[PDB]
Amino acid sequence: SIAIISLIVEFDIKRRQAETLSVKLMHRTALTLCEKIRHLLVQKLQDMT
RNA sequence: GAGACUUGGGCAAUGUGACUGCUGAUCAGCAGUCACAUUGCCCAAGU
Repeated sequence: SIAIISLIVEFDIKRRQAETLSVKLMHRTALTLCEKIRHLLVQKLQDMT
């Protein structure tokens, strides 16, 4: 969970500094899937929590 | 001697007025110097 949180900011900064529209979109998809992975992880953590 | 009057040498201040000089800080413009950040490229290694 902590590593995926770090990946959130890494993808955020790479998307912010990216220029090509294709690269922008690819970074956005990577960040979205990073959020989904985080959500599955934390939802599994919290139902047990 | 008593004195009045004037220029002096001044001693004082109560005013009041104006002049001159300097320091410091702030801002703006310009010039230059320190470090730091970002996107790259390439190389050196070790397993």
